[PDB]
Amino acid sequence: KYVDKIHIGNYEIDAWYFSPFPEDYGKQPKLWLCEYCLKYMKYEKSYRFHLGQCQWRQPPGKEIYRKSNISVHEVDGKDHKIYCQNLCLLAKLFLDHKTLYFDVEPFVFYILTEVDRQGAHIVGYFSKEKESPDGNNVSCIMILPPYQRRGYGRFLIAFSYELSKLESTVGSPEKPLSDLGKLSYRSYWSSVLLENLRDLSIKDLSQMTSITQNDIISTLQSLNMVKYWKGQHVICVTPKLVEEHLKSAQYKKPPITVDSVCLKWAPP
Ligand SMILES: Cc1cc(-c2ncccn2)cc(C(=O)NNS(=O)(=O)c2ccccc2)c1F
Ligand code: NA
Ligand SMILES: [Zn+2]
Repeated sequence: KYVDKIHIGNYEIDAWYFSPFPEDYGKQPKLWLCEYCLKYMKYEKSYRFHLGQCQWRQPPGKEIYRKSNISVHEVDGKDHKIYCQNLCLLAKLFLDHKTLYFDVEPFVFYILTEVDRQGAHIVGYFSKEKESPDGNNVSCIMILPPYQRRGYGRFLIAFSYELSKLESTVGSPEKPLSDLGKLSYRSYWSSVLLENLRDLSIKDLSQMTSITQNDIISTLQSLNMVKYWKGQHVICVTPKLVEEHLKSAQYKKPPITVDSVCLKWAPP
């Protein structure tokens, strides 16, 4: 019997996938998680006692972004091992393809929180390899179900690329992407590219955005905005067709934007 249900903060969330919590934790009808330190517990009573005790009111690590009540914390896997393992076990409940939960030292974790008077409430996160051979600027990205499809995943995608800009490199999410992940990345790529084409080679779009040329090319193909000439992809779009795509229905929700001004981060 697996963990099939968690209580975190004020949310109950049904599990989507097996997550390797220890065998005695799985057997419980529900798992109780501290929304601040991510300690997981077997009983409501141990949960209630911890809430009276826990002094954390936000993630560990450094707050590398804060604009209004949106906050991102950078947490090194080697400096906060238990916390990051707890995060991974939490995320595996909603990630089918995630494989790594306890070997957290090679990763840095970017924790997205929504702040009120009580504290900084976890929304989701992405992990990133400290040294990515394959040039992946995201390893795993996960938004908790009650926050999904509300702008936070796009924010985190944009944030991963702002980091990639500050490192003077391009990056791509590690594959395979979840079903929701595929649509979010394609939607974000289109928006970023279409907005740059309204205001340029493919290599230029790559350097302005840190999106890989492959990701650019495939996004333009799905928009039917690239020509092929003797082995080379070439952008072929009119400023009118860009705008038709841009004012269409799906680009209408006002994003949470990443203000690079509010990003306090220097490249490793
Ligand atoms: C990358 C990603 C992953 C996951 C996820 N979560 C749990 C388990 C597995 N994957 C959820 C979201 C999400 O929430 N997407 N919706 S969106 O942020 O509003 C949005 C709108 C327009 C363009 C882009 C994004 C997401 F973006
Ligand atoms: Na649920
Ligand atoms: Zn706690």
